[PDB]
Amino acid sequence: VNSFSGYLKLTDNVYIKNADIVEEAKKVKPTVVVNAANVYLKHGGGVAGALNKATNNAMQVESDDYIATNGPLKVGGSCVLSGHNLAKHCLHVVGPNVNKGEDIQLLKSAYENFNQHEVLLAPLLSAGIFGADPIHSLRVCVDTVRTNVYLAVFDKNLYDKLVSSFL
Ligand SMILES: O=C(NC[C@@]1(O)CCN(C(=O)c2cnc3[nH]ccc3c2)C1)c1cccc(C2CC2)n1
Repeated sequence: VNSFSGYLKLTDNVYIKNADIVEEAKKVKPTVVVNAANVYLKHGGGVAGALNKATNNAMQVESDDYIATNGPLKVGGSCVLSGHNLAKHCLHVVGPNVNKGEDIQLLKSAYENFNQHEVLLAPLLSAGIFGADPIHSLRVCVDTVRTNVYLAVFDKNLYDKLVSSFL
């Protein structure tokens, strides 16, 4: 039993809710919140910009030190950093950005990072400003993640479409 509330159950291990991931994280304080990161950990907009803003830019400060030490992530890769005031940990995961020409096949590799964590609060990878089809992202999620994932979808219209079209 966990503290996530109001989710629709899609499969044995995948759950979905129309919610602002920032507000959901502040309420649940999950062990792991997933950020829709880029390889530079520049949290400018989308989910990343919102999460970072909620940390009063502490996420960005920590991220800049991480990059200075380690260099950029790989597309499809991830790193674990602090969750600040939102979660114990933040798993920064880089899905391919279609608006940069990146291989959508890397979306499965990106979701594989979730399997290293027993329970996660997450957005749909590569959705939103990353330019991929969110219906496809949900499909890859369900077919790749085996751990317990609670998906927050900000847009109510998109949420209803994801549920109604789910196979
Ligand atoms: O946001 C979208 N896409 C990006 C993602 O892939 C990564 C973050 N995603 C979220 O839904 C999300 C969740 N909580 C959040 N709190 C603050 C921000 C924020 C975002 C999915 C999105 C929104 C509306 C329509 C479309 C359609 C055209 C493709 N996309």
